[PDB]
Amino acid sequence: VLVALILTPALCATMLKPIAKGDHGEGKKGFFGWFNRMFEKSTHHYTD
Amino acid sequence: ERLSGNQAPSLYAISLIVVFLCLAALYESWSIPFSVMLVVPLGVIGAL
Amino acid sequence: MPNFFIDRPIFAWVIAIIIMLAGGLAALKLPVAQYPTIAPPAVTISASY
Amino acid sequence: SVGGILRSTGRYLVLYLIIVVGMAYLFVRLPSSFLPDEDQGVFMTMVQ
Ligand SMILES: CCCCCCCCCCCCO[C@@H]1O[C@H](CO)[C@@H](O[C@H]2O[C@H](CO)[C@@H](O)[C@H](O)[C@H]2O)[C@H](O)[C@H]1O
Ligand SMILES: CCCCCCCCCC[N+](C)(C)[O-]
Ligand SMILES: CCCCCCCCCCCC
Ligand SMILES: CCCCCCCCCCCC
Ligand SMILES: CCCCCCCCCCCC
Ligand SMILES: CCCCCCCCCC
Ligand SMILES: CCCCCC
Ligand SMILES: CCCCCC
Repeated sequence: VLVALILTPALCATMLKPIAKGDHGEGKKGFFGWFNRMFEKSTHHYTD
Repeated sequence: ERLSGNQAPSLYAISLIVVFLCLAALYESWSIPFSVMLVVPLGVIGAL
Repeated sequence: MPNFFIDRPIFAWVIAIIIMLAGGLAALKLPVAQYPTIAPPAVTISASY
Repeated sequence: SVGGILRSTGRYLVLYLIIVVGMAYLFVRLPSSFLPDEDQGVFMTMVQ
């Protein structure tokens, strides 16, 4: 919890890339594109 | 005398490194710490 | 506290490196064993007739 | 004086490296001990 309150916020703010509004990694190609499509689909199944 | 001996450089090495890090936190700079740490010889020369 | 270290990432890194150095140095000079002392202590009186 | 020193820089970088080499020299030649052998108003003579 100390790392998540001290270091993790500092790393997220500095060394994390900007994600464009709308992008949920569905646009990505290869395996991760399929996993993001599958997961965003399963998230809708789950909520409903 | 046999059971260990001369762990002084070992401990004064990490002493410099922790002083460096603490100063790095004080000034929020990886470089400004050196402006302080270079005075170490100025005291030691007169003692010697 | 998080807002503080978002602006001060080097301070945040310094706390992490000191913890790791403190740990790494402690880890080298820790005892090693399978278990701690778990068996209860016992005293034996030995006599002979 | 310092205003003048900050126009020089390179001259005083050499003075510093001389002081460090001077410090380094004196440290190696200076013999080491643990604790001074003090007069305690008493001593013993062994006869064997
Ligand atoms: C006693 C211990 C011996 C170890 C060394 C200790 C440090 C030396 C003691 C401080 C003396 C500094 O003295 C100071 O020197 C600088 C030059 O270097 C002079 O500065 C002068 O020359 C420089 C360039 O050469 C010009 O840019 C400057 O405008 C001019 O005033 C100062 O006018 C003088 O007051
Ligand atoms: C392992 C403990 C680390 C101590 C962290 C010190 C937090 C200082 C931040 C002060 N403040 C709450 C005002 O931001
Ligand atoms: C133990 C190694 C510490 C590394 C610190 C690196 C600090 C830079 C953060 C990344 C910048 C993009
Ligand atoms: C982890 C994703 C959960 C998916 C839940 C799907 C359930 C659908 C069944 C509908 C039956 C009426
Ligand atoms: C520098 C890396 C430290 C972390 C590894 C600790 C291993 C401890 C070994 C036990 C020696 C008695
Ligand atoms: C564009 C390449 C697509 C790769 C498909 C990933 C494998 C699917 C695993 C079920
Ligand atoms: C260890 C708990 C920290 C709480 C700070 C808000
Ligand atoms: C904000 C101070 C928290 C202290 C953690 C031990």
